[PDB]
Amino acid sequence: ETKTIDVLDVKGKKAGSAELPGDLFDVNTNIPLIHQVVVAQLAAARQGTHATKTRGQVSGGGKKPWRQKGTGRARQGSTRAPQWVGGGTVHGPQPRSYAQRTPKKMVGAALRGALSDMARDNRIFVVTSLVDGDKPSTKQAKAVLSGLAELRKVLVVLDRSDEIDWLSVRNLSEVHVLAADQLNTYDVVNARTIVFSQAGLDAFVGARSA
Amino acid sequence: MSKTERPSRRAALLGDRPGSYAIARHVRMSASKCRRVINLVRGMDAVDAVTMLKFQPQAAAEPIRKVIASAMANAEQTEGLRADDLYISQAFVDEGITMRRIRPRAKGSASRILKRSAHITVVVEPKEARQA
Amino acid sequence: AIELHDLKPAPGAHKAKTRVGRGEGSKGKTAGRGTKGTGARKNVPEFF
Amino acid sequence: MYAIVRSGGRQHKVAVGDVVEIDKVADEAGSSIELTPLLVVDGESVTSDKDALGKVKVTAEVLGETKGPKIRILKYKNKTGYKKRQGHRQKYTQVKVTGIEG
Amino acid sequence: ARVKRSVNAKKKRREVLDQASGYRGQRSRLYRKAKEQTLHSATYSFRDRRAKKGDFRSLWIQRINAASRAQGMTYNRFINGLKNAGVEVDRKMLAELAVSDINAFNSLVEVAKASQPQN
RNA sequence: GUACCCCGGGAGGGGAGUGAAAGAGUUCCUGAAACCGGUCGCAUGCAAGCCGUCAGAGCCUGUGUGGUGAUGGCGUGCCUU
RNA sequence: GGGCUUAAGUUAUCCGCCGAAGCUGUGGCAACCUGUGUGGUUGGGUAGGGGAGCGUCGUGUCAGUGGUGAAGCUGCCGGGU
Ligand SMILES: [Mg+2]
Ligand SMILES: [Mg+2]
Ligand SMILES: [Mg+2]
Ligand SMILES: [Mg+2]
Ligand SMILES: [Mg+2]
Ligand SMILES: [Mg+2]
Ligand SMILES: [Mg+2]
Ligand SMILES: [Mg+2]
Ligand SMILES: [Mg+2]
Ligand SMILES: [Mg+2]
Ligand SMILES: [Mg+2]
Ligand SMILES: [Mg+2]
Ligand SMILES: [Mg+2]
Ligand SMILES: [Mg+2]
Ligand SMILES: [Mg+2]
Ligand SMILES: [Mg+2]
Ligand SMILES: [Mg+2]
Ligand SMILES: [Mg+2]
Ligand SMILES: [Mg+2]
Ligand SMILES: [Mg+2]
Ligand SMILES: [Mg+2]
Ligand SMILES: [Mg+2]
Ligand SMILES: [Mg+2]
Repeated sequence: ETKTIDVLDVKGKKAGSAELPGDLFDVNTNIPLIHQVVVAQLAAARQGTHATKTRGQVSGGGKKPWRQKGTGRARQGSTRAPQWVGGGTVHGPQPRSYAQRTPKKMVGAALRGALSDMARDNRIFVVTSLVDGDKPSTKQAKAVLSGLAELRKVLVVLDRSDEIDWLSVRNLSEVHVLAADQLNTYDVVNARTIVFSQAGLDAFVGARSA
Repeated sequence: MSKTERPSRRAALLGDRPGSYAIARHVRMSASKCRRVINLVRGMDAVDAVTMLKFQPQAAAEPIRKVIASAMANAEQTEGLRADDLYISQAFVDEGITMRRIRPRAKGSASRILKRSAHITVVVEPKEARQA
Repeated sequence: AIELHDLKPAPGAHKAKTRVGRGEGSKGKTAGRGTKGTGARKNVPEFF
Repeated sequence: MYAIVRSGGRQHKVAVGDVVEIDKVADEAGSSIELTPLLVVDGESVTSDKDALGKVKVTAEVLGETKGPKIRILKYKNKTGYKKRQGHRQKYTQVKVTGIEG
Repeated sequence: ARVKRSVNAKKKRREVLDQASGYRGQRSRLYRKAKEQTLHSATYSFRDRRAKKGDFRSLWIQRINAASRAQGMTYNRFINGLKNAGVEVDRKMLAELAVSDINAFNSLVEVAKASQPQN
């Protein structure tokens, strides 16, 4: 299935039409592959700043606590041995990075399938803009009522071409706003609708396509 | 929870029966040595108990006596009962805080000394409750 | 419409870790090493 | 009047109106099953021959399904580390004897 | 992700100390002693569940012997006679008769007597 | 952060007050186990016991399930090595 | 061991019986193979190999839930291999 389809550019009521090129927005949704890509994405978000002290890094503990023989006590070599209260930790966490070297083709295919899953569910909308003039949150909150204001993702273009739209949707808390060059599988699988801006869809389609 | 009659010492020692009680907490005497006298005093008439404890050679007889007297006094103030028609219905000794100390022994050794304490509880009731 | 909670791996993709020395219902006590000797504690070099 | 009857590798002494526990059968509650008689005692009269016991029918009514006691098995041998935990219930069929007709 | 052991650890301790809730001394109070005793109890109970069959059969055989010797027949001859007569009443029901219905047992003794080889 | 009253040399307690809660009273959130006891039920002073297990009377309870359990059989701990 | 020659001793022979977690009966569970509508075989186990799971903590998402009472602790009545 690679049929390119036509969707209604809206701007509230009606505008021109926009193509969903099929090579993306109509491909197989691969659940294992999308799961791998999303897990890798959530692993790359990990700070990984967890460390513990081994028996050599704990303060003191240099000298033998008592003699090897004759005391009637068990043999001990240090006060910071791991079985001591206050001693070192054996296999505790140490700082690490969790980012995975996922192949590019897999990431692109997973984003494609995630987009197609809801292009076939008719949850993708294209608008010219969400706001006229200055930055209201009320106006584009009214405008994003192409569906229920719940788990929506607003795809706008650049950090400057849609400054007004970005600042408008910034505070909705049920809207995740992305630039078209930063489209990722996690935010698409998380979204219940995608609302592209016209220029955002243009940027995404031009960046990656056949 | 949201239930009535929060637990109390009176409800567990007497439970709507006439009578009273007293507790001497943190008595600097071992629980076993207090029990050696409490076993004598349990079940006896209260006035007989205090007069006998006046003559008991043991050191724990002076704390326990006071507790009994206090219990009697309480019964003479919240219940209107007289001292001569009260009997020691219940009596027990629990352990208190035990302090740790060191006694130096021979050859650089130190042995442990435990300074034990006791809580003494005495519950008195009218003599008519002995058979009821 | 897949949503994030319906993403699951392929069957057999994520094999469970075998945690050793966690009781004798599994590889417990000696943890697969046997008793005594060199192999009980370190390893043997392959050139040896 | 009573009978020694057999029901699934076990024998029971039944009388009319007796609630008896039987090895599980495939029959629904309220159905009427038949127990094969091995002896009939009517008072100073004991039926024991096969030809006469073939005539006698013991009929009972299936009450429901009961459970045996819960059994904990813990197989153990010292100085090996070997243990094996297991459980058992052993469901049965409760039955009410409704007739012993010669 | 540091985990504390108590919440998971106390479950088996509560189970074992509930299973040891009539034992004498340390066996009913301490989890380690109670665990040793429950190992022994499980071995004993598994063994005695199998030995119960033989124990009850021995008791039935003794009672049948006693009841058939009052009628001048030994147990071996009584059992052989019931086998030859075709009456397949097992020793459990035979003992139940020998206690509760002694007249039926005596009639069974007569049946066994009439079915002996007599040789 | 317990006025005041009672027993007491005090400690402690009993009434009372504050507080939603004081068995949240300064040893103060929660308050486990070992361990220490008071009370009640059963058993226990002719008995040889890895302390259990199976069979099992009696008593108490019956919240018709539960506690204890005389007596009979069987039965030499756990781990390491 | 008691006791046994009035054998309960040795011996030959005959007729019965007892006796295991063996075998059969009945009721569950499980592994493998097999025609793929019969079922058959199998299921003691240390070192050890393989397979599949319980519980604890953190965490994405979804659905929630909690002073009309969460966690934790402690009873009783149940449940599963
Ligand atoms: Mg050092
Ligand atoms: Mg060194
Ligand atoms: Mg430290
Ligand atoms: Mg000196
Ligand atoms: Mg071990
Ligand atoms: Mg070793
Ligand atoms: Mg060796
Ligand atoms: Mg080796
Ligand atoms: Mg090297
Ligand atoms: Mg090798
Ligand atoms: Mg061995
Ligand atoms: Mg082992
Ligand atoms: Mg058998
Ligand atoms: Mg005040
Ligand atoms: Mg409380
Ligand atoms: Mg506290
Ligand atoms: Mg006696
Ligand atoms: Mg002996
Ligand atoms: Mg078998
Ligand atoms: Mg096996
Ligand atoms: Mg093994
Ligand atoms: Mg609510
Ligand atoms: Mg928690």
